[PDB]
Amino acid sequence: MEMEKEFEQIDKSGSWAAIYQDIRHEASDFPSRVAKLPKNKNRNRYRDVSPFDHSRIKLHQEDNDYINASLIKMEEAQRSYILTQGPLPNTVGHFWEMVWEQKSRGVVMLNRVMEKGSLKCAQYWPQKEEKEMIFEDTNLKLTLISEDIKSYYTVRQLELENLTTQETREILHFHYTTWPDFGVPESPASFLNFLFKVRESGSLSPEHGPVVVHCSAGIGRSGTFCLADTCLLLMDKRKDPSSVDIKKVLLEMRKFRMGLIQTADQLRFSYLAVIEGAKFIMGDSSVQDQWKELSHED
Ligand SMILES: O=C(O)C(=O)Nc1sc2c(c1C(=O)O)CCNC2
Repeated sequence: MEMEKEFEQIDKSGSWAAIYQDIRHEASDFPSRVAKLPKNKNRNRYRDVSPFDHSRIKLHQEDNDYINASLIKMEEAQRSYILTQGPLPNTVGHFWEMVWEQKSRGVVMLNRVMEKGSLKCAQYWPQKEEKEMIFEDTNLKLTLISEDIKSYYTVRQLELENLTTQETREILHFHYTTWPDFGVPESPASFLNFLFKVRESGSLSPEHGPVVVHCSAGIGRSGTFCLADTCLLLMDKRKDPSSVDIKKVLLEMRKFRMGLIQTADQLRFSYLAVIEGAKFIMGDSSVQDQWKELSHED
């Protein structure tokens, strides 16, 4: 495997920071004019994280269509993702409006609400079955139907109802609860077990709208998740691990949203996760059971 030789060269020479700096230097810069309009200042969580105009998601709303969210369209892989920031208290209605309008089936949350003593995301889903949430600004009702709590992640089944039309949809919420901000998962096994649970749910299927992926900013942990999933899909289509250039894929994804992957360690972890996941792609389905056991999910 050529990425496995690349990994060893970089690791033994301690070069991860230099490689990551090269990526930052080569990454695309496109206008983000809409994000910076004064009327949108309170729709952005971080001043330095903005969607590009060309790939931003537009709300179907005539007053103000802005949400801090980007469509990542991986044409070669035939998979799309919506990456967004953790919603703010005033944007939780916009968040669910986007989910509705884009026909998403799953939401992947890679952060906790409180991290490092600060609030990184609003509580945007209900905590109890009998206490539904109503978003008066966007006319949606959200109900918790069930939750399956594991040791390091939680899966929730939510019902989203459009109060204008009375039509309902089931949304799956996949919540990774042990991935630190600016950090990496505990092991490739834990990460891959979680990714494959998302895959197996059908949420990434082309018959649904794009999956919504977020962390606090929608770039660091979110980018790591999407990079690994896309690389494994590209390897699967070709059945050729040596045709996937992880750095080129990341640069392609950065055409659609700035800043994807925020540390050299997250880049290094992306390699490890793709190298380990390749074992399943190339025909050893038993590794998936090993990942579940090493993840201590139960
Ligand atoms: O949640 C992530 O993984 C992520 O990218 N977080 C990010 S990226 C980013 C910040 C944060 C943050 O959480 O403080 C602070 C502003 N600079 C960029």
